[PDB]
Amino acid sequence: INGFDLPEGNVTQENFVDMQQRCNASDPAAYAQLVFQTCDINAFLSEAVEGTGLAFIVFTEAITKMPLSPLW
Amino acid sequence: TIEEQAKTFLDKFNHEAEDLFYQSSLASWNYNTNITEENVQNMNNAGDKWSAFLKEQSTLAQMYPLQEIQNLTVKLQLQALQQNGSSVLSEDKSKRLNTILNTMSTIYSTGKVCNPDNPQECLLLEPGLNEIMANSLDYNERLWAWESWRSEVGKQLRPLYEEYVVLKNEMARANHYEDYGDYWRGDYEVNGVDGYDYSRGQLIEDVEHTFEEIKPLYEHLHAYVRAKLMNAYPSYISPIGCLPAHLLGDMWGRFWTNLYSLTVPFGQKPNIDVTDAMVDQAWDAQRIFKEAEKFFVSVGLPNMTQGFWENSMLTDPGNVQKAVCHPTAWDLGKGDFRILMCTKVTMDDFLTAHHEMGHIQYDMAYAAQPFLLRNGANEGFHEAVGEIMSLSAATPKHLKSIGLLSPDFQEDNETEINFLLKQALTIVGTLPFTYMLEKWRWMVFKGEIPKDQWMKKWWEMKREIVGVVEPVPHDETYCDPASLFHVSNDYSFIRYYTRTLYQFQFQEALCQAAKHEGPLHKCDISNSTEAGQKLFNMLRLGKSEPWTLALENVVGAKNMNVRPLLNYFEPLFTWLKDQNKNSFVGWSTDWSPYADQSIKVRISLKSALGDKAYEWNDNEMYLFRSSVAYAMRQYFLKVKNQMILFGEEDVRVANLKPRISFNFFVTAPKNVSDIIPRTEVEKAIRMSRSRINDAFRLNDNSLEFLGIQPTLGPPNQPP
Amino acid sequence: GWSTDWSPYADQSIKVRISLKSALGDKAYEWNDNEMYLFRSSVAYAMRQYFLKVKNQMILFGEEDVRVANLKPRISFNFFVTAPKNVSDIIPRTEVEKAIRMSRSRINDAFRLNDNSLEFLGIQPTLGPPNQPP
Amino acid sequence: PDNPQECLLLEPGLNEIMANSLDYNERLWAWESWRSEVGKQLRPLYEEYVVLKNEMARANHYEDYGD
Ligand SMILES: *[C@@H]1O[C@H](CO)[C@@H](O[C@@H]2O[C@H](CO)[C@@H](O)[C@H](O)[C@H]2NC(C)=O)[C@H](O)[C@H]1NC(C)=O
Ligand SMILES: *[C@@H]1O[C@H](CO)[C@@H](O[C@@H]2O[C@H](CO)[C@@H](O)[C@H](O)[C@H]2NC(C)=O)[C@H](O)[C@H]1NC(C)=O
Ligand SMILES: *[C@@H]1O[C@H](CO)[C@@H](O[C@@H]2O[C@H](CO)[C@@H](O)[C@H](O)[C@H]2NC(C)=O)[C@H](O)[C@H]1NC(C)=O
Ligand SMILES: *[C@@H]1O[C@H](CO)[C@@H](O[C@@H]2O[C@H](CO)[C@@H](O)[C@H](O)[C@H]2NC(C)=O)[C@H](O)[C@H]1NC(C)=O
Ligand SMILES: *[C@@H]1O[C@H](CO)[C@@H](O[C@@H]2O[C@H](CO)[C@@H](O)[C@H](O)[C@H]2NC(C)=O)[C@H](O)[C@H]1NC(C)=O
Ligand SMILES: *[C@@H]1O[C@H](CO)[C@@H](O[C@@H]2O[C@H](CO)[C@@H](O)[C@H](O)[C@H]2NC(C)=O)[C@H](O)[C@H]1NC(C)=O
Repeated sequence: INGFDLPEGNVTQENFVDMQQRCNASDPAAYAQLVFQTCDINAFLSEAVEGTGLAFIVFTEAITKMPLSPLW
Repeated sequence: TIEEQAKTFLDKFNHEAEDLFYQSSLASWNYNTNITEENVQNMNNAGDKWSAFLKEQSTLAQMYPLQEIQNLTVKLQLQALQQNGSSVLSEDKSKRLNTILNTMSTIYSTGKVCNPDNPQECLLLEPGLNEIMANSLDYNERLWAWESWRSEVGKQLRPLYEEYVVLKNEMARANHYEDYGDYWRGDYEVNGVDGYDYSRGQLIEDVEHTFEEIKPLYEHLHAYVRAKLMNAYPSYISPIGCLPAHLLGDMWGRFWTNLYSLTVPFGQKPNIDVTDAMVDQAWDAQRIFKEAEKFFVSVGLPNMTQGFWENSMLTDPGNVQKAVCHPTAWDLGKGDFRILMCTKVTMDDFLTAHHEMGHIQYDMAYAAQPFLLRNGANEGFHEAVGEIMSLSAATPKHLKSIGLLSPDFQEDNETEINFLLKQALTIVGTLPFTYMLEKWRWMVFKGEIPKDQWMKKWWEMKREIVGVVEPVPHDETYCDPASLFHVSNDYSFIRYYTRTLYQFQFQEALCQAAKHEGPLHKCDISNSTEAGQKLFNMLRLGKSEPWTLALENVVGAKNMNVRPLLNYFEPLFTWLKDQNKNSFVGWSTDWSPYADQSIKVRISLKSALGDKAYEWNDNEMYLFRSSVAYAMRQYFLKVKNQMILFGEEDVRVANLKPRISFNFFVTAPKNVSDIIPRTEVEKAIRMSRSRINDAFRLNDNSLEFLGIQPTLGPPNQPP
Repeated sequence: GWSTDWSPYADQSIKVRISLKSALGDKAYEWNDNEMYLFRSSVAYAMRQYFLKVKNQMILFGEEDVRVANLKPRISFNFFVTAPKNVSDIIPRTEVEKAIRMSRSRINDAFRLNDNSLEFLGIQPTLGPPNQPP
Repeated sequence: PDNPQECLLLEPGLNEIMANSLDYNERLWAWESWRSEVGKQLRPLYEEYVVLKNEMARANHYEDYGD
């Protein structure tokens, strides 16, 4: 959206790939400048750690993104 | 048949039109050579008799068949008279269109601007603004004149232009044409000759093709001019960018002719100037015309009519009698031929005398044709003949042959290069301008450009085709193209392209038929009756046969060509390619004069508010400009201890996108040349960002300034 | 005789009362002519929005069409609105009341004010929905 | 405002409207417009004028310029 000043809410988790292709077609040079990150849930799922890391690095951070955070 | 009855009426109509036309021309002649309210009505009533006669005779021609007519001789005359014209419009609509045209002409003629500091003295375009746009070397004065004329006159002329295009399109559609652009291009249309046909659409393509052969030489001229202008205005022009539009020697950039003092290849030595030599010879109007007549008759063309020599207006009356000194040619008819122009003692007077004599000789060479057939092949031949005559009459060997310019004088190439570049700055610097303006008008009439993207497309085409960038961003409140004479006053502009190509085609053909050996630009025509005969062949044709045929009668080619023009400047082209060996030949359509002090803004309404988020219209842009003006006012009051009245008109916005993103900069209240540096605008936004944010219900992440990041977040909860 | 309170424009004026110390208490900004400029721009925005979204007309009101009188240290004053290029055209109060009602959430947020702090005498706030136990 | 090309000066045009016009709108336009243009131009010059004239009168054994 920033790279091609597209209207916010037009690109979505579903039409992202097609919009990406259209934008590259419209301006390959500008698109070439754009840098994207690989989005794979398996990657974050594989981030599962054993030992204190699972609680102090994985459970403590999931709790901060939860309402009534301190209680939990 | 019918064809018989058609020619019957046409022959009668020819007699009925010729006599009354002569009376009208005689009356107009008298008034133009006698500014007396009394004769003003005299020519008027005659012109009125000429106009009513017109309408009635067309009504008479209506019943006469068109396609049924086979004899193209008569068919052409009928088609010329068959034009229903604007009358196709409703009465109320006709009155509305007439008042719109009058209003636009009056706004252009009587509009005026004046200084922000002394608003008592106001300058009109004709004298004050034009002089600034030609003589001044000051960036601030030129920017003020350019922007102020655009603001006042274009903002007045925009809605009239919208109504004008709607009404003219309606009339053209009701008159069995596609659009108004089609009506204008219908002048070139030729049909029913089976081999010399020329469709109205085809012309567009041809024009485009021709421009493909100009881009190269012109880009080199542009690059050369850019380097010179960079010296005339250091720290204002990017060597890889377009030329600012207010530095091109006049108001619009139609001609670069006023850059010569600053773009002279060899300023060391001046060009040929015999005005003094003419004064030493004490040559007078009669002489200039007589020596001119010698050159014109020197090639077997008829001698100038004695009538002209008896009833002409060569010298300024200056005897309680006042006449417009503008050079012209009157073809009253039945052997009555005249030329009216004030005669000084100058080279330009000599060349204008040759130009007008070429005009009148062309006009009188085909007096045998009917009254409706007594015109040029199209809108480019008439001026092309005069242009080639003047060009042939200005050769240095011609000056050597008329008694001055003593033979013990050698002409070097440096002065020749100077002359070639002076010619280039007028001839080649206008072709992109003409092409782009006619392209924009054609696409505006065609409906290709919506009514909310006229200025966007205007400036996009101007950056892309001409390589000229606006110094201040213009929104759709403006009508910059309507600020020209030809646009507001409803005049066609493609004549200046075809005329420029036809003149050079004719010059090359005739000067080749004159058995030259040297370069084209140094060649002459005199003593070449063969060249004169070829020209005369098309001259006498008038509009009796197709223009494509008439052009072939001289150049041997049915269509227009850029090659002859490119050859006329091969010398300068080589020199320019050498001079631009280091210089970046070309331009980039992203650099703007104001782009180095702009701030970009990105707004995310759907994130901060999610649901129940307001729509973003021009009223939100008004509020945003007011907020930025408030911010700048507060910064200047609370830090610099100065009270400055910034407004929403000082906040200039460009490049608006659906992302709700755009650029802006700020100027001083009554000074478009004063731009507040970004650093001060960043400091002002830093000071007032909380108020600017809470005015829009956004909080420092849905309203970002791309250069300004928040830093004050210090927490002290757990001590 | 004559009375020195009647004005030709006093019928179509709206009074405004602003309480900065009540709303913000500490760290409350000072009120200068730049805040008056912002207030005139906000009222012009409000009138523009009302005329665009209801009457289907586009009118270019500015801060020069919002005429202000009787400025007091109470932060009180009277204002009226005129047509852009016509000083003889005065927008009747009813239209100005409707415009302020439409854009009051925005005008208040532009001044960190809350309807109680920013009072348009003659225009009463009527948006208070109460509900806790369904 | 409808036509910016025809501009009136005080003596020839504005005075005639003020002397004869019975139109409320025309008279209000003439009155306000003359006030806006000419008075907004004439204010700061009047401030500097009063300061200088007061200084000159004070330096001439007079209290103020009114004196
Ligand atoms: C179309 O009509 C014109 C006018 O009648 C014809 O021109 C005539 O041509 C003949 C032959 O050259 C001359 O004798 C006449 O004097 C011409 N008349 C005029 C008024 O000029 C023309 O020839 C016709 N064309 C065709 C194809 O029939
Ligand atoms: C201009 O007016 C003339 C005269 O009314 C129109 O001529 C008519 O044209 C149509 C279409 O060819 C014919 O059916 C009629 O018989 C013509 N009338 C006459 C009197 O000859 C002409 O069409 C009008 N032009 C336009 C485009 O409106
Ligand atoms: C065209 O030819 C004529 C005739 O030769 C040239 O006229 C002569 O010009 C030379 C150079 O000026 C004079 O010395 C002769 O005395 C002229 N004599 C005659 C008979 O005219 C004329 O100059 C030629 N055209 C040009 C432009 O050079
Ligand atoms: C006219 O011709 C002369 C001779 O060719 C040109 O002089 C040359 O200029 C270039 C550039 O400075 C030098 O590299 C050459 O060595 C020069 N040649 C000689 C023989 O001196 C001159 O530049 C030309 N003038 C124009 C207007 O192009
Ligand atoms: C408008 O602003 C510009 C830019 O500040 C002024 O141009 C400057 O004018 C001063 C005084 O003549 C010069 O010393 C500067 O060198 C100029 N620089 C630039 C960037 O133009 C311009 O004079 C101002 N115009 C008015 C009427 O005040
Ligand atoms: C400016 O506004 C005034 C006030 O509305 C207009 O004056 C009225 O105009 C209408 C329409 O011509 C008349 O019917 C009224 O009798 C006028 N009197 C009033 C109400 O003052 C004025 O015409 C407007 N003119 C411009 C330039 O917009």
